[PDB]
Amino acid sequence: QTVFLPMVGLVDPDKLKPNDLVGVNKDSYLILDTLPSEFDSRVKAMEVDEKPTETYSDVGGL
Amino acid sequence: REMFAYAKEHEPCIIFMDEVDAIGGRRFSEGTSADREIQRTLMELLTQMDGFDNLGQTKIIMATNRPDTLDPALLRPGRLDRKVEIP
Amino acid sequence: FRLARENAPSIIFIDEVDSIATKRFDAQTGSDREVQRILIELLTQMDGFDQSTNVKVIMATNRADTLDPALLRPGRLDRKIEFPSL
Amino acid sequence: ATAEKLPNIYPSTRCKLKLLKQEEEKKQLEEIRGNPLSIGTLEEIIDDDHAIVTSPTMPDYYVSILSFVDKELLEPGCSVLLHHKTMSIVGVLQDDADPMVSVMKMDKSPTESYSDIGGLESQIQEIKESVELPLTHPELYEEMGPPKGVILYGAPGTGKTLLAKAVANQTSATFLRIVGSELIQKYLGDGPRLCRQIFKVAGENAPSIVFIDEIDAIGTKRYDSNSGGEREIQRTMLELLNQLDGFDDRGDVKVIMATNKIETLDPALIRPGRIDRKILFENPDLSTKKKILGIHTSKMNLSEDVNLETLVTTKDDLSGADIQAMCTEAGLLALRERRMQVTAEDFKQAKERV
Amino acid sequence: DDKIVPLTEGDIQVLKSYGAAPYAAKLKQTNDLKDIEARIKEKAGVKESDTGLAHPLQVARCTKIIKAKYVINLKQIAKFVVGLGERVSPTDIEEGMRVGVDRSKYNIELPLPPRIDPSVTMMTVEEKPDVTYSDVGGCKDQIEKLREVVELPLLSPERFATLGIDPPKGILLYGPPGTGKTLCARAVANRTDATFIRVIGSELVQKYVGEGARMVRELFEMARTKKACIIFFDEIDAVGGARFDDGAGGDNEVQRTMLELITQLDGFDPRGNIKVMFATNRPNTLDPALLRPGRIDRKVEFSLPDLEGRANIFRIHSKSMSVERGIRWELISRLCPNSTGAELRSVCTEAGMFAIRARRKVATEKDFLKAVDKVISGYKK
Amino acid sequence: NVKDLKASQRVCLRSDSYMLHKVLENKADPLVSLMMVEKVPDSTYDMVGGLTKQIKEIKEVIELPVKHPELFESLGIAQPKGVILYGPPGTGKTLLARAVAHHTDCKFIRVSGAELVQKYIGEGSRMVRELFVMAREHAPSIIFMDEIDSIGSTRVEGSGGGDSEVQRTMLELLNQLDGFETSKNIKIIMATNRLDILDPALLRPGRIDRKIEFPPPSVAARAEILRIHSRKMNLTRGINLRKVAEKMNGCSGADVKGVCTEAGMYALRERRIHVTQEDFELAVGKVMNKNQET
Amino acid sequence: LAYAVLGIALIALGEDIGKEMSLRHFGHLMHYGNEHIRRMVPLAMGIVSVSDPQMKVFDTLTRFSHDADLEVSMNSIFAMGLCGAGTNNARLAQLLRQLASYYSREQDALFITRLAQGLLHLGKGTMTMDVFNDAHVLNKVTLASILTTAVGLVSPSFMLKHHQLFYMLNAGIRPKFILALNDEGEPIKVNVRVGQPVLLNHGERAELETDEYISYTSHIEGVVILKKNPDYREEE
Amino acid sequence: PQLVQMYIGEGAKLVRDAFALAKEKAPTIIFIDELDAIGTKRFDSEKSGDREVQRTMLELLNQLDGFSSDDRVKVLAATNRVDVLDPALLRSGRLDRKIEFPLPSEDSRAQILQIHSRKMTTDDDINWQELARSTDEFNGAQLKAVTVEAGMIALRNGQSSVKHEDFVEGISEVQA
Repeated sequence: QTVFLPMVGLVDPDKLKPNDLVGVNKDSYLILDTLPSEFDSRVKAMEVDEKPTETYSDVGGL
Repeated sequence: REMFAYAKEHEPCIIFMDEVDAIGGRRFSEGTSADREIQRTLMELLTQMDGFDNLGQTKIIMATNRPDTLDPALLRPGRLDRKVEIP
Repeated sequence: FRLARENAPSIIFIDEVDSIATKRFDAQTGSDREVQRILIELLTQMDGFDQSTNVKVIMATNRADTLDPALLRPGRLDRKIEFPSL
Repeated sequence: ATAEKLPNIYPSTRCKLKLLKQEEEKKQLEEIRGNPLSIGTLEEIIDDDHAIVTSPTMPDYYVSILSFVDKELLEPGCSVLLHHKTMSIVGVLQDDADPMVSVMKMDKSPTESYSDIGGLESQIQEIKESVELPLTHPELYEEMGPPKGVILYGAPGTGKTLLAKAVANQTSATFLRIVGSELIQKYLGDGPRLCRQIFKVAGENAPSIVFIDEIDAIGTKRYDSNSGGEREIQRTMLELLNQLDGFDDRGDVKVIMATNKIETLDPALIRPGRIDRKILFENPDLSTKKKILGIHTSKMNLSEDVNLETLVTTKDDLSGADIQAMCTEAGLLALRERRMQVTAEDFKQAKERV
Repeated sequence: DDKIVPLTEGDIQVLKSYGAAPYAAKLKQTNDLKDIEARIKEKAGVKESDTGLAHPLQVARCTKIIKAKYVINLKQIAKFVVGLGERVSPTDIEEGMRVGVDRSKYNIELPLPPRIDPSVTMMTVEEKPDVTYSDVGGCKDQIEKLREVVELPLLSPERFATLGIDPPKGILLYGPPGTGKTLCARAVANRTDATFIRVIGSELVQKYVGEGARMVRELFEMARTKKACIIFFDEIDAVGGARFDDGAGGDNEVQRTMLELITQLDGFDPRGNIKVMFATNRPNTLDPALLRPGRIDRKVEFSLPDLEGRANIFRIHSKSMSVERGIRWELISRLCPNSTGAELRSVCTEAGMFAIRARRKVATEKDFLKAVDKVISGYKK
Repeated sequence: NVKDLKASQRVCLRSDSYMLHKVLENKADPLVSLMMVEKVPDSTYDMVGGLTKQIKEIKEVIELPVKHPELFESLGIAQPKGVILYGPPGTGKTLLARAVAHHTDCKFIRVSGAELVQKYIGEGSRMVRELFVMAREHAPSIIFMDEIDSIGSTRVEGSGGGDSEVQRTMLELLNQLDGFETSKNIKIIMATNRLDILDPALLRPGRIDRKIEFPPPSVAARAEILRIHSRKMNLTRGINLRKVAEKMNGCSGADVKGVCTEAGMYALRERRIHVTQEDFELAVGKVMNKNQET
Repeated sequence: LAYAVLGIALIALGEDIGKEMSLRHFGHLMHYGNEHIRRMVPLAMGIVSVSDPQMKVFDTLTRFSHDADLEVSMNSIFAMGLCGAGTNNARLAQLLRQLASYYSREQDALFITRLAQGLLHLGKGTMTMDVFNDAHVLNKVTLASILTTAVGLVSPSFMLKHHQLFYMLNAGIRPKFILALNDEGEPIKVNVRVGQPVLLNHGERAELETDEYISYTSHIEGVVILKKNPDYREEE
Repeated sequence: PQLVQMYIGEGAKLVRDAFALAKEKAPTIIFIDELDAIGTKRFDSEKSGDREVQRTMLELLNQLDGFSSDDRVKVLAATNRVDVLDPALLRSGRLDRKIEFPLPSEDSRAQILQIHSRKMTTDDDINWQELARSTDEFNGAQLKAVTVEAGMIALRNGQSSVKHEDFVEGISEVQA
C-alpha cells in the first residue's frame, strides 16, 4: 500500500531510499522507524555455523 | 516497462539484461512450470521489441554466455539486430 | 473487449497470445489459475459473443501449439494467416 | 395386516430416532456452539486442548475444541468447526468428501460372476482358492494363512476381464480396477501417489479387491536407470511394489494382475511367497469352449438350425470372447435381417468375420 | 406371515420400550457445561486470542498492536519480525493464541516453539513398529550386524564412546525389497523401541521442487526431534543412484534430492542416535556419495542362505499352519534352491490351500513338494 | 429445506448474519483441460449425404442402439457401447459423429487424447474418471475422442505410446463401461481409418462391438456435399455443381466447404451475395491449390 | 451411571450373531475409561468371544494392561485367559499369543498368567460357549451360569469376594464341538466331510461345520448326526 | 537444495539473501556442496526447465560477477566432480581456483587414520601404513569406518584398547 507522507520525524533522507526496512505506524501509515536490513530473510534454514574451530590436523594428507 | 519507461523518460539509458535464460530462451516443452510466466516475460520484451516501443535514447544490451540458449524469435531483428560474439 | 464494442467498430489485437494459451492443465497453483479464466473469458467472449463484427480478434503467433481448439473453435477464430511465403 | 403394524413400527422408530431433557441437553450442547460457525482446516495437534488451524483466507488461530467430541476423531490437515471469533474449534467436523483417487474402476461385488463369464473354472479355482477361499475366512483360519493377489493372462473381455470381477463379485469386497497406462503422467512421483491414493483407499475401505490391467509401461525395468530411461517407469512401479511388497493379506485386500507382458516385471514385483498365482486365459478347448458356447450361444435367441457343434467344430480355437463376439454380430446380422430369432448362418458368418 | 409377524410384533413393542425408556432418564438429567464452561472458559482462551483481532502453526496472526504487535506473519498479509534488538513478551510474544514465529524463525525462541511444520511430516513415522521379532526368522546374519548398527548403540551408546567410537552411521539393505527387509528394520526398530521413520524415496520426488529437500530437512529436523530414531529408506532407487541424467538436465533436482539427502546427512546428523537405513533391489545403483563412509558405513544384503536357514524359516513360518510333524522341513528345504524369507512362505503359505485341497489339517510332504514345484515352476521369471 | 439445498448453490446469504438469506440459481457446469463437454451437439447427417450406407450402419450401430436399445436386448445381445468408422478421411467427419449424436439426443463429447496421460502425474489421470463421471450423468451421452480417430476431420493419426495409453485409458473405461455400469447408449465413438496405431483389443466386443468402416467418396458425394455447402451460401443460377465437383478431385466434404467459402470470398471480393458457378470453379483450384499445397 | 457403566456388559452375553456390535462395540465399550467397564467388558467379552468377541482390542488389552491400572493387567492377563479359554486364536488371534507371551513379571501376574495360560489351554485350548444351539432353541441353563459369574468371578476384581467363583460358567461350557453321530446312536464309528480334524467320528472336534452328510432334522452347523445314502449308505 | 525452490527465482532471491547478509558477516566463506545441483544450465533455450538451478547459478555468477576485490566474500563450492564449466567457474573475483580433492595416498591415509585412530583406545598392535596400504583411496571416514568397526570389533574382542588386527578386521568388514 502506497501512501504519501511528508517525510516523517524519525527518519533521515539518507536513511531514506527505495527498497528499505522502515518502522511505520501501520494505521497512520506514518513511518516511525527506519529499519536496518537484518531479518531480510536469511532463509533461516541457511545454516551459518560461525567460523567453527577445526584444524588442519582434522583430516591429514590434503 | 518501469525498466522501459523510467529509462524511456530517463533516456539516454543503457538496458543490460544479465544472461537472460531464465527470463529468456525458448523454454522447454514450452509447457507450464510457471513457464507461462516466462513466456510472458520472454514476450514482454518481444512486445516492447517487435512492438512499436523503440529505444528512444535508451538502449538494450542483451547478455548470454551461450547464444543458442535463446528464443529464436528473440534473436530476430526487430528484437535483436546484433548477436555479439566474444571469442 | 467490450470497450471495442463500446467503440464499435474497433479492433482487438493480441501480441503473441500464447503467453495465456495453455491454462492450468493440472493443479498449477498461482498465476496459472487466471490464465484459465482470462482464456476462458476470451473463450467465453470469443465463444460467447455475437456475429455482428465491428471488432475483430487478432492474435500473433510464432508457436500455436500452446493454444487449444477452444480458440480454434469455428465462429471465433475462423481465419488463420501465416506470416511466411518462400 | 401386520404390514400396518410393521409400518407404524418403522414409524415409531423414526419418532424415537428424532426424539434425540436430553434434546434440550443436546440443544444445550448445541446452544453451547452458537452459530453460524466457520469452516477451517486442521494443521497439527497437541494435547493443549488448543490447536491452530488452516484457512483458505489463511487465518490460523490456536484454538480449543469445544469438548464433548474429540481431537483424536480427526487428523491434522482436516477441516474443523471453528467459530468466527478465534476460529475456535467447535468440535469434530468433516471434511467428509475426498471422493477422488487417480484412475480406477470403483466398484464392489461387481456384476461379473463366474457363472456369467462362461465356464473358465479350471483357473477359477486359482482365483477362488487364492482369494475367494480366504474370503470365506473360515477355513483360511486353520489354513494358518493366503497369497497376495493373482496374475491374469489371456485375453481381456473373456479370460482376463470376465474372471476379474467373478471372484470380485463372489467375495464382495471393494473391487478396484486400474491400468498402469491409466497411470502416468510421464512426470515423477505421484505415480506412487496415484498408487498411494489408491492404496489410501485400499488401506481405508478394506476389504477390497485391487485390480491391475496391462502393465506395459509403468512396469518395465528395462536394463537401465539412465540414458533416456524414464525413471517414472520404475519410480512408479517400485512404490506400487512397496505397497505391494509391503502388504499381503489373510483374505482382506486382494490384488489382481492382468497383462500379457510378463517378464517386463521384477521377480519381487511378483515376490513369490506373496504372489503365487498366474491365471492365463487360453483358447477354450472345444468342450470348454462349448461350455462357454452353450452359455452365450443359448442366451442368444436363435433358430434350431443352430447347433453348438455346428459352431464348435468349425472353429479355429477362438477366444471365449469370440464366442460372445460371433454370438454378438450374429444377432446383429439377424437385426440386419430384422428378425428376433437368429438362424445358424449368421453365426458362421459372424464368426468367420469375428 | 402370521407367526413370523409375531416375531415382527415382538420387534415393534421391544423397540417402543427403549423409546419409552429413553424418555425416562431424559427427564432426570435435565448439556451446556461440558463446553459452555470450557466454552466460556476457553472463550477467555478464545478472547485470549481475540484481543488485537487475533506443531506447525504455519502463520501466527497475532494482530495489530501498535505502541507491540509481537508476531510473525509469514504470509502475503503484513510479514513480520519482532526482533532488531531485544524483543520478546514475557510468556508469549503476542496473541492469536498463536503466539510465535509462525514456522519461519525470527530471533529465538521466542514464545517457546509455536512451531513447527506444515504438511505435518508428509512423510509418516511409525514408532515401535509392529515388527520386533516378526520376519526376524532366518534373518540373523543381517540383524547380527544390524543389532550392532542399531540395537546395541541404541541399547548401550556408552560402549562405542567407551571405545571412542559410534555405531556404523549408515547401513545398506538389498535383495527383495522390504520383503522382511523393511520389517526387519522395523524389527530392531521395535526391538529397541527407537523411532522408526519409514520414508520411501517415492515420497521424495513429487510435483515440485526442493520437494524431498523440504522433506529431507523436516526429516532431518524431526530426526533430531525424534532422536534415537531410525531414518529408513526403502527405494533408494526411487530417487535413483549415481547418474549423469543431469546431462539430460531435467533430473537435476531429483539428483539434487539425493544430493540434498547426501549433503545434509553428512555433516551434523548424529547417526549413533538418529539411525539411517537404506533398502534397495540394486546396491549397484548407489551414488557412491551414498556409499561414502560416515554416510553409509555398514553394507548388507537382505539375503537367501542355504537349505538350513530355510528349514527354520519354513519351520518358523509353518507354525502358523497346521502341519504334519512327521514330514521334515529339512526334507522340503533340501529340494528348493535358495530363495526369499518371503518366498519361503510360498512353501508354507501355499500349502494351506494344498492342505485345504488335500483337506488336511496338516499339509503332507508332497503338499509342500508340489508347492515347491508349483510355486517355483509357477515363477518362470 | 436442508434437502432442497445443493452444493455450490448460489444463494443470498444474510450478510452479517452469515446465514442463508435465500437461494439463487446455482450456476453449473462443464469443465476444460481438453476433456470438456459440448452437450448434445447439432448437425444433420444429410449434409455429408451420400455416405448414408455408413450412416445407416451408423444408425444401426448407434442410433437404433440409442433410439431403441431394447430391440437388441429383445434380441438379447450387448449392443455396441463404442463404434468405429474406417475409410476416406475428412468430410467434416465430425458431422458424421455429431449429426448422429445430435440425432441420437446424446451428449457428444470431444477430448484431446494425450491430455489423459501427460508428464504431470495424475491430472491427465484424474480427468479419466471425471470424463467417465459426467459421461454417465448426462447419459445417454456419446463420447468422441479428439486427436485419435483417423476418419480424417478430427485426425491427428493417434499415437504409439501416447494415445495407445489414452485409448487403453479409454479401454478400461470402455471396460468400465462394460463394468457394473453396463450403462449403454453411452457410446464412445472411435471412428478411425487406421487401427494398427491402436491396441486391437479396442476391436474386442464390449468396446467396439459392431465394427463398421467408412469409405471414400467422389464427384457425386462431393457434388452432393457441394450442393450441400453451395446450398448454404448465397448463390445465383446457371450453376452446375457436378461440373465443379467434377473439377473437384482428391477433395473431401470439409474441403468442399472451403471451395464454397472461396466462391463467396470471390463473390464477396466481387461484392456479391450472388455467387456464380464460375467462382466455385475457381475455388476448386484455389482449394485444390491448398489440397496440392503442403 | 455407575453400573449403567455395566449397561452393555450384560448385553455381551445375549447375544446372537450380533454379537455384531459387541465385537465392534466391545472395543469401544472396554476403552471407556471407567474401570467398571474396563473390569467388566473383558469379562463380558467371553461369551461374545465364543460367540462374537473383539478382534482388535485383544492386543489393546495388552496396551491398557498397565495403562491406568495393574488390575486391568491382572484382568488383561486373566481376561485373555477368559476369552482365550478353549477358544483359541482365529477370531481371538490377537489375544492369546500375548498370553503365550504372557509369563511372569509378578507372582500374581504369574498367578494370573498360570490362571490365564491354564485358561488359555483350558479344555486343551479347545472350547466354545453358545447357550443357544443349532437346535433352533436357546439354553437358559447356562444363561443362569453367567450373570452369576458377573457379580462373581470377582476374586481379583470389583464386587470382590473370593477365588472359588471361577467355574460357575461350566454349567454350559462346551468344547469346540462337532458331535457327529451314527444311524444307531450310542458312540460308534461314523464320519463327516473333512474338518481342519479328519472325517469326524462320534463326537469329534470342530466348530460350525456345514458338511456333505445330512443331519436328521434341519442340517446345520455344529452337532450333526449321520445317515447315509442307501446306495452309498454307511454309519457315516 | 534450499536454493532449489518452487518460487520463481526464489533461489536467486535466496542467493541474493545468501549473498547480502553474508556480506555483512563478511569476511565470509560461503560453502556450497555439489554445485552441479545448481551447476547445470543445460545447453539450450529449454533452460527454464530448471531456471532456478540455472539462474541461481547465473544470479550467483552475477554475484560472483558483482565484485572482485572482496575477500570478505569467499565462495567455496564442492562437487564430486563438476559438470559444466565456466570462466565464471574459473575467474578472479568469481570462482578462481579449481581445487582437486584426490582420494588420499596411504601414508596420507595412515596420516588420516591416525586422526581417526587418534581418539581411540589402542594397544598399538597398530601399524598404520599396513592398514594404509591394505586400504585404498579411502576418503577419511572409511579409515574412520575401519576405526569405527575396529572398535565395535575390539569390544566384541573385549578389548578396551583397539589393536591392528581390530583395524584389519574393520578392513575385514567388507570394504569391497
